[PDB]
Amino acid sequence: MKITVIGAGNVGATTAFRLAEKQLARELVLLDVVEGIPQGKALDMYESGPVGLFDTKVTGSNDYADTANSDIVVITAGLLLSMNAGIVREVTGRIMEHSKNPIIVVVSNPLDIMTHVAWQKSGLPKERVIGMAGVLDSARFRSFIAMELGVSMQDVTACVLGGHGDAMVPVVKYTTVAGIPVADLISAERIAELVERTRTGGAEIVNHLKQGSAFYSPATSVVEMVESIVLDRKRVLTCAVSLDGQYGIDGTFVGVPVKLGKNGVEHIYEIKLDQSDLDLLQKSAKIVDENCKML
Amino acid sequence: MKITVIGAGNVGATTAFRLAEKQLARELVLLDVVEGIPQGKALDMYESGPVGLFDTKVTGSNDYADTANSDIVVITAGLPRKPGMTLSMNAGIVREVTGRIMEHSKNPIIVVVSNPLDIMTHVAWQKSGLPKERVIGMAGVLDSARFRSFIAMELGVSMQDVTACVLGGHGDAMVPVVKYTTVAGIPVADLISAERIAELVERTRTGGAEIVNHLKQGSAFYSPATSVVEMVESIVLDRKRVLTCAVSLDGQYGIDGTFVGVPVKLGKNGVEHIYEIKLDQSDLDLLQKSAKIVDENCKML
Amino acid sequence: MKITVIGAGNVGATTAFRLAEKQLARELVLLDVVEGIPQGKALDMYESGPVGLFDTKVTGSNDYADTANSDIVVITAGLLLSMNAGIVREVTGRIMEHSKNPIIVVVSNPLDIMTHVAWQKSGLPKERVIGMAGVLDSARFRSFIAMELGVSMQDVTACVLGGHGDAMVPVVKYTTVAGIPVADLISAERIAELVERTRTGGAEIVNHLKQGSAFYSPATSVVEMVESIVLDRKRVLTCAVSLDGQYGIDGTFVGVPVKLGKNGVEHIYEIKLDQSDLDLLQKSAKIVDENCKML
Amino acid sequence: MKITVIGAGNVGATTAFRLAEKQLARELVLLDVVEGIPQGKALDMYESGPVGLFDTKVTGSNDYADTANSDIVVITAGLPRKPGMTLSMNAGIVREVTGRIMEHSKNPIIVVVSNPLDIMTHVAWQKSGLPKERVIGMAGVLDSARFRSFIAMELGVSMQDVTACVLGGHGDAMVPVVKYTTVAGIPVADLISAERIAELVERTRTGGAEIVNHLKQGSAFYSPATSVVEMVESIVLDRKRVLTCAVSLDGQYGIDGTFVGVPVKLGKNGVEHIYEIKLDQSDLDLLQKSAKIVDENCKML
Ligand SMILES: NC(=O)c1ccc[n+]([C@@H]2O[C@H](COP(=O)([O-])OP(=O)(O)OC[C@H]3O[C@@H](n4cnc5c(N)ncnc54)[C@H](O)[C@@H]3O)[C@@H](O)[C@H]2O)c1
Ligand SMILES: NC(=O)c1ccc[n+]([C@@H]2O[C@H](COP(=O)([O-])OP(=O)(O)OC[C@H]3O[C@@H](n4cnc5c(N)ncnc54)[C@H](O)[C@@H]3O)[C@@H](O)[C@H]2O)c1
Ligand SMILES: NC(=O)c1ccc[n+]([C@@H]2O[C@H](COP(=O)([O-])OP(=O)(O)OC[C@H]3O[C@@H](n4cnc5c(N)ncnc54)[C@H](O)[C@@H]3O)[C@@H](O)[C@H]2O)c1
Ligand SMILES: NC(=O)c1ccc[n+]([C@@H]2O[C@H](COP(=O)([O-])OP(=O)(O)OC[C@H]3O[C@@H](n4cnc5c(N)ncnc54)[C@H](O)[C@@H]3O)[C@@H](O)[C@H]2O)c1
Repeated sequence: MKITVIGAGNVGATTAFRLAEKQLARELVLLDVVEGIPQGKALDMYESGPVGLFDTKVTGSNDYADTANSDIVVITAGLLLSMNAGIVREVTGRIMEHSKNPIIVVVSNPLDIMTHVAWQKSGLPKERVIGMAGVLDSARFRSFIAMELGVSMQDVTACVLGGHGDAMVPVVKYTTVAGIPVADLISAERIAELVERTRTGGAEIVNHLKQGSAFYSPATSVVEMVESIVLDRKRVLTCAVSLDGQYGIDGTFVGVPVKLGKNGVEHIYEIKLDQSDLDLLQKSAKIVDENCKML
Repeated sequence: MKITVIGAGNVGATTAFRLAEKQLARELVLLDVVEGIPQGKALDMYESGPVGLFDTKVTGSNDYADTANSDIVVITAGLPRKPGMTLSMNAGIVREVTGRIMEHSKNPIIVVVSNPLDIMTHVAWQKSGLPKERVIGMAGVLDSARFRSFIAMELGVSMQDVTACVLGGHGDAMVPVVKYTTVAGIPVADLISAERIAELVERTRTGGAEIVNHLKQGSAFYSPATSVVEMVESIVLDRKRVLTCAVSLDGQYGIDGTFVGVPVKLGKNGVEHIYEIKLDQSDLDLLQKSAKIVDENCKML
Repeated sequence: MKITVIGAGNVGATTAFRLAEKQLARELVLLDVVEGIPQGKALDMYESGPVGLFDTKVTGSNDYADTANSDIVVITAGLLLSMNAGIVREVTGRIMEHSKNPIIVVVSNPLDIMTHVAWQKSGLPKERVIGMAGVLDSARFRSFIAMELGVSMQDVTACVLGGHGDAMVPVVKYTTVAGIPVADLISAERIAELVERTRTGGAEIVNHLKQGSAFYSPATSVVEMVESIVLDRKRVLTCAVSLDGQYGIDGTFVGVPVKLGKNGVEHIYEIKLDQSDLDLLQKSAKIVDENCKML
Repeated sequence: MKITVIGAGNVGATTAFRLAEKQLARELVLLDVVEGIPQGKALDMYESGPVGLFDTKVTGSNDYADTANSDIVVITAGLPRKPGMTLSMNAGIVREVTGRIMEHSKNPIIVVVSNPLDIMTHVAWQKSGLPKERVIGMAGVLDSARFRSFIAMELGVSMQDVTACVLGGHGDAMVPVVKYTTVAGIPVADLISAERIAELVERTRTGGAEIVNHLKQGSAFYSPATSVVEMVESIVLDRKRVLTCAVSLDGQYGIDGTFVGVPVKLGKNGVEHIYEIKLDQSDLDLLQKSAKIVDENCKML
């Protein structure tokens, strides 16, 4: 098992470190454009092995040749829509030169589009390319409900399809505390607020740090997904994937419940959404598929 | 944090070992009536510390003075069962044990595991003289675990993403709420036929017996030990987790005094909140019938 | 990764469970001769998955056909020397019918001989077959030193070659607390005692339980070894392996420091022992190689 | 168990996150001088709890009253360094911080991380007014970690099996004892040429600078955070671990009063024992020279 995390900033570095200590890979390559930074961070991570008790071979590089034969590739490269799309497209192209069949997990925003960009570029089947967002939105939502109710975050479940912001589709219907519907524990008034805080959760962090975005939750989320693939856990998580009919959408990437296994997306769940939500999901997908045209 | 586990059998020991490795306690005492067994299992466990990387001081004893001033006590003392069985004996055991520990620990949190659970928990609570918040029994978590593992098998999904609501107690007293059973929030009724769900609900119902018939000379202990610890960890780490445990109600679900398996918030103060969820008439009905049967025996004792 | 643990008694069951929760395998097969027991224990373990958060597919069986294509096989079968040798030889033969190239880790006593029996039977190269004992003896010794000094067991190191009992070769020279020689922390008087307690450590447990042997420490030890192989950790642990010259011994299995990787024994370390110890190791190996003749 | 971490930077935050996930504390406070950063990093961390499965209450603050009654305090406040550097400033920072926390916590265990370590630890201890057992600094563990990772690379063995003894402090004050450096007990001198060992001893010596030159805008934090936590975990779980930490000697190694990096037994009472190992004249010599230099500055302050 050889994993490559493109991008050595907070997100990709926090991600690689977690992936290193969890030992989900024998070889882990942290690659970035800036000289030095990737090499120093990967070394700092490696020298952590004797105390954290992991033996993952973590190396930082600038040469894609060091990412040859990677099984999984995490793309966190980013710095507009036309710019990043180019960054993502180029990166995908460079890795596809040294790896003929990996699973690509995208973490760049706009997620859905960036994921599409990468996919259509790699030439890999829609099963081998996915994006991360739902796990993260779900996580923020779950933590808000926890703070509200004074319960453990492990017992809170939150079904969140779609993308970030106005494109987010939180299914309050499939959201619970130990199976007990949130609707029976929290007023709709407050639930509406917690749903709002979730839509603008990334920004809430940014408004705090001023510089850059959030990276702990985002990194932890990406790993949960990678872990499922590596350990063939068959976990069901809301990821961005290319639909092929479900939800009355075809071709365009959307955030829907999926089963992640050694072969990536092993199943797309078409849950029962009510018109409202099902509409927002289709509009949002139209807007997205729109942009994927210019590109 | 000192944790005492009465009973060095399959459940008690497996539980103790798990507690040791997880390092939830600084001092872990494994006491039993039969001499030798707790000491040997305790040593075998401790000698595991260098490879499992934990330093919990696990001590096996036959003397209750060693349990003095405990924060949490796990009671697993009692005879299991053979293929063909289904309280007179354990009632006395559990009571003797409880009164025995209370001499050395005046304010612990007791977690009862001994069967018949609901009733054995009442016996301990009754004998301890501790407020009902400090005494609870383990059952729901295990029942839920089995239901989840089955659904996972059926759908081929991770057991982590399956949620199962199960209240009441074991056997016909088991009230599994398919309504609050899901796969990543998605209702199981939307993924598995009702006909097949009832069977899985059946397997769950007779889950313990399925293990007993296989083992033939005893019952299950791995899942039971894992479940007990999930509960203790919540208390130790004050995680405020919501788990189905056997506790003494005070009106919720239309039941008073008797111990029932309901969703509760578990913290360092024990039962910090009892959740009275929404159940249809048929479920409240069973839950209350069961509750009366249990309430029957308890008084008969 | 598919692992099979032969023997469903305390040792093999405690082992399989630990292997299940650590997720070192996708498929884990617990096989035994007695009907029912393996099926019940493996099920009890599996139903533990939702609370212990692992998804290892653990199944109990009586049909070796269910152990087909196993990568690693842990043999804990046992119930005299001629008896067990037959048990081990038969088991090895049955698995070799459904798996052409696994790594075999033996846990039956007498270890060295039982390991040889299995090896010469499987027909596999000496790299694919090893036995467990040193890790366990080291572990008991390490814990005694810890109890004596009032320090953590993680920081105690103990080099132990040879086998159990009189065949045990504890190198007090290579035994330390954070690198600090035990000889500088504990009197030779007491060290002699702690070394004695180690030689008879298995029996100390048995004298307590009356029925059967110890199984927690023995199981934890076996896993450490298996973990190293599965995760290609390249750990250095004293295991029983077929030497090929080192220590002035050839062919006969001995407990020596080795590097365990995805290919099993990747290196045998010939440390510098003083005559005394080096002698006890050769005598012990002669006695062993003696018995491996009758068989 | 309440743990305060002063400094929400790369080391402070990475450390806090690790502490949160490991659940070693119920309440974890991340305080900094710059407003916003600790709050944001704290939230980002907490929002990680549902996927990382931990419930530690991580709160980011700018107010010291939030650190009140802390059991353990980790000081990482201070300016790092850029390629080309090697105390005047941090001395004031560390002292201000220490006197600030002591107003709200009257008996914590302070773990200093701010450079120059040996000296910054003296500054805190001096200002806290706490017995020398309650104040220690982190350095040895990190130095040892780097040496181990190098040997592992060189021999192709697990880093878990490599043991490295390193005393003193960073730089020329670093006293790595090749004599007590091994691979599964086997002396490294028996596995690696002396010539190559000295180089690895060199890399270790300038390890931090190697990271600094790569990063260019800051220093290392992953290994440093991992090392600090290894120490805190020992205290929290009273594991009595033996780690090389910077502490105030009282004669051992022929050094009095000054802080030196020596092997110590770490428990809930802090430094529970200082180990005076056997060193040859040359090593005792450096250790003492370094110690005097450090003892020099401290008084100059
Ligand atoms: N999926 C989500 O919901 C989510 C959450 C958080 C952040 N993000 C996004 O993830 C990205 C990384 O966030 P961060 O906080 O780690 O940022 P960052 O700026 O610290 O790190 C990104 C790193 O990528 C490098 N980079 C840029 N272009 C590159 C290229 N072509 N090849 C290789 N490296 C390149 C930069 O130089 C930089 O060091 C951002 O685009 C951000 O918007 C997404
Ligand atoms: N709540 C559940 O879901 C659940 C699951 C499994 C087992 N159980 C119950 O837990 C109990 C233990 O199961 P087990 O498999 O560990 O059994 P076991 O027979 O292996 O062990 C029970 C131990 O209790 C000891 N014991 C008996 N009387 C005692 C007394 N007065 N004081 C101290 N120790 C005493 C025995 O000597 C024995 O070692 C049984 O009552 C069983 O039915 C409940
Ligand atoms: N390596 C060590 O240092 C070490 C430590 C402890 C125990 N051991 C040895 O390990 C073995 C297991 O110990 P245990 O405590 O688990 O014992 P146990 O008797 O509880 O379990 C062994 C199981 O193997 C089964 N068995 C016997 N022959 C078999 C065959 N041909 N095929 C399949 N299953 C068979 C039995 O029926 C039994 O259920 C013993 O031989 C013991 O002496 C070695
Ligand atoms: N002991 C070791 O082995 C070791 C390893 C790495 C770093 N360090 C040292 O640790 C310190 C922090 O390193 P870093 O990488 O986290 O740096 P950093 O610059 O990322 O973070 C330091 C944080 O301290 C805060 N700060 C400054 N003055 C403060 C005051 N008076 N009160 C409260 N907060 C204040 C800053 O605002 C900043 O967020 C440095 O002094 C560095 O040299 C020691």
